[PDB]
Amino acid sequence: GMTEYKLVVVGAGGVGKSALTIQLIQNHFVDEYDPTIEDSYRKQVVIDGETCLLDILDTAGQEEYSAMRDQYMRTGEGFLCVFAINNTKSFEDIHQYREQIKRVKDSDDVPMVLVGNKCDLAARTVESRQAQDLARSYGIPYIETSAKTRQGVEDAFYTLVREIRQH
Amino acid sequence: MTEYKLVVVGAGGVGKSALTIQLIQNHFVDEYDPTIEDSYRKQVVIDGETCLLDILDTAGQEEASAMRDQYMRTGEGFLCVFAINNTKSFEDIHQYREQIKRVKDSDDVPMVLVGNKCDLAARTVESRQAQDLARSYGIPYIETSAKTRQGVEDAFYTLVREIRQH
Amino acid sequence: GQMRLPSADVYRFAEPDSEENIIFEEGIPIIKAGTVIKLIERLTYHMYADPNFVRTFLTTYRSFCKPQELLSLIIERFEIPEPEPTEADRIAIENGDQPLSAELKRFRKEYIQPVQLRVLNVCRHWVEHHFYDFERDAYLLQRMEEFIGTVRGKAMKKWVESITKIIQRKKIANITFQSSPPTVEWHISRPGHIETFDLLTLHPIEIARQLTLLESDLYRAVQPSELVGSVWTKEDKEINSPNLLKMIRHTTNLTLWFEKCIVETENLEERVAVVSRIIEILQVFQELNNFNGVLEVVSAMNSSPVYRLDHTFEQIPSRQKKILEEAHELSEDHYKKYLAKLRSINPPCVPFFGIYLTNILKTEEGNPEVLKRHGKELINFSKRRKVAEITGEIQQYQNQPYCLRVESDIKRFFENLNPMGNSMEKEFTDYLFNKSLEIEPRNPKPLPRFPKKYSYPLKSPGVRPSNPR
Ligand SMILES: N[C@@H](Cc1c[nH]c2ccccc12)C(=O)N1C[C@H]2CN(Cc3c[nH]c4ccc(Cl)cc34)C[C@H]2C1
Ligand SMILES: Nc1nc2c(ncn2[C@@H]2O[C@H](COP(=O)(O)OP(=O)(O)NP(=O)(O)O)[C@@H](O)[C@H]2O)c(=O)[nH]1
Ligand SMILES: [Mg+2]
Ligand code: NA
Repeated sequence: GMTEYKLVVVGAGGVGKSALTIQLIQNHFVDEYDPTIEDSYRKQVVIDGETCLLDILDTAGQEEYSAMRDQYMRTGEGFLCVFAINNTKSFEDIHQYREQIKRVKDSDDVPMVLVGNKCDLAARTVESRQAQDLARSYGIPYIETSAKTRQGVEDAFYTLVREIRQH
Repeated sequence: MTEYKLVVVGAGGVGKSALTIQLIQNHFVDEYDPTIEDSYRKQVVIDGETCLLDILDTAGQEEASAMRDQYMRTGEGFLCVFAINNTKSFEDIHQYREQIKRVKDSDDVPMVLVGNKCDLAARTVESRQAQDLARSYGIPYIETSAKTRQGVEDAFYTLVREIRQH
Repeated sequence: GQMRLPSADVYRFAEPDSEENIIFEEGIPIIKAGTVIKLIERLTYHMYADPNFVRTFLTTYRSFCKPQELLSLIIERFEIPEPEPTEADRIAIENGDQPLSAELKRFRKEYIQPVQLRVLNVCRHWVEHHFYDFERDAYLLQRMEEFIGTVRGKAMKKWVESITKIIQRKKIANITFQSSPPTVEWHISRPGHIETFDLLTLHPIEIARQLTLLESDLYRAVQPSELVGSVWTKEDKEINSPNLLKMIRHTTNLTLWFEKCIVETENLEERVAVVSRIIEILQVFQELNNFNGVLEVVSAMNSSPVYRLDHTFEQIPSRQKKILEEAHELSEDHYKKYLAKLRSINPPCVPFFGIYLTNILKTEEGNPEVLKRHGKELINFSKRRKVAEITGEIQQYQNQPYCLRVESDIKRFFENLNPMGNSMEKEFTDYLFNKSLEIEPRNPKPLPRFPKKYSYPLKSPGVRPSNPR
């Protein structure tokens, strides 16, 4: 029936990456979560009037299992590459994540979006212009999100689905 | 996976904790640290079926004797343990049997009679006397050693089978 | 009627339950949220014991209460005032008779003695299973020793004297089996000839056994203190999660070693023998319930350098293709078949730790620390119970030991494996991928031929064990 999109979240650990998928999938209006629940990572949505199913893989917490990244990444059709706007190193990691995705998928044109995540009130160290310039150099969209207010979360995932649809 | 709630009861020092830790960890505890209340879990395949045992290890010291109803309500089967070199602990068995029956309001509670410390030569309770008591209760009698592991799996897994057929 | 209680002005734990201080989930009650005073009351409740709750609380409380403050609160809980003589007692005393003291005796038997014993059980579990609080704070240990060592009165004496000894033993701080372990198996490399040890010269059965002993020991060493608060992801992870990180780094190193063994075998026929041998090791891992080992192999076979070796996998026997496929399917659909298999096997096993880490992290990140009710902030205890359900599952699989004999030389060989050498991660994984391109170039480039590198027989001895008398 409806199309299912397999999305994969990648990015540095320890800087609030998991808030993106939690806030999407969540009971938007009750701040609660059980990740062990069968299909706490599947969500039926309507994007541009077309109903589809999102299956989201977010292995947050497993970053030290670095030799498993290829296997996890190969499951995906589209990728959210996430950094924290107050952690410059996580931003500098983005290039190697993108290169690894291209190698795993064996393509120079893989659907992906760059996501800058505000995970607390610590001072921002990556300005939006820096991230926009990086996204433009890759030919991909840039979305900023809040880990606390849900701002930008729908935009990040829906933009990625549009990149898949328009591939 | 079916879950089974087992409770180990009996007089102080008969080896309830040693039996439980031998089952859980394959280790024999030499120390005698009196228990207040401890609980353990074990996934194990019994007769081809996987289950999850919750094992409550209870206090045998008489100073805790007014705190038993609360754990007897929750238990689904009971290992009634005495030590074969301690006749008083054998005479204490019937008090546990009667209290369990009163609390659960039932004549038909899954139980196994366990005579522990069977590695020791100097026995004071004969097998025949314990077997007679077990028959009067309608339950099996299994002699065990938490030190050598003799009978330990047999005692616990027999109790699981009696809960399963209850 | 119920027992009367001390005045809440002199004893804080006698305040009535209300939605302003405790909320229960919808046959003992399950707490959704509460003040720290109410949590400690129910942790040490006079009507029932709750050993699960003791484990949950002692595993997770530092997210809402400091260790020094917890000890102060349970000492305050322990110090229960006795009631005054009743009217009937007064009248007996005025007549020179001994009072019956019926209400006092009941309150001692049914309130003070159970609450005090359950406080001591918290202390006992704290020292036995969460001793790191005292290793990290010597003054906390002094206060605990002083509290325990000054409890008076005969009803608690056996447990006070025991807990004192347990503390002293913990300050200065053996397996029996249903059968003998199987005989250690040898192939081309013989005992003591460690210089010849390698993937194809050790016996594949014994490779899987010794890696399983190593990986089981690493799994069993991880304590909950390395997991609660998501500390293995934070800046101090090397301080707070060293056993977890050592375990993950072993898994990563073995995966990379498998990849390196494959792509540095340039001759096609020899590389088929290498891949076939690794799938046989995977078969023994499956037989041993070493799921960490199974996924180490699967991760290597799905890595970018190995996955693309179509000429190699074309020559793998169909049965081995099926073994590898069914191992790969364990991870599909968010590990659906792995989770079902883990919950069905007979331990001992070695779980894959990564799923636990993701579930702990997301539980922590996806639930609030407090619930706001009637203007009060209540500790969200349901969130802590969910974390402790995961750490409890981890602990349950840490109990059962493997009945396998250690071979010290093979163990040392795998402990010292270092496929990356002095190279950094990016340069090493780029090296592996460039080797893959060398040995099986991208179409339409032709497939080259390469000379053999192994001088010994490539035929596997197989993975069914042998048994001489
Ligand atoms: N022709 C069938 C069956 C089949 C052929 N070769 C196989 C080897 C193992 C299991 C199934 C097969 C197919 O599904 N493929 C052919 C290609 C070859 N390539 C094998 C591969 C490399 N690394 C892996 C890790 C795990 C798994 Cl499951 C497989 C691999 C992947 C492609 C898929
Ligand atoms: N020889 C031998 N000693 C045993 C055996 N089981 C227990 N013991 C010893 O007997 C002592 C008491 O064991 P323990 O398990 O603490 O008994 P308990 O019944 O749990 N006591 P409590 O009721 O106070 O908690 C310990 O010294 C223990 O090593 C056994 O099978 N053989
Ligand atoms: Mg005991
Ligand atoms: Na920074």
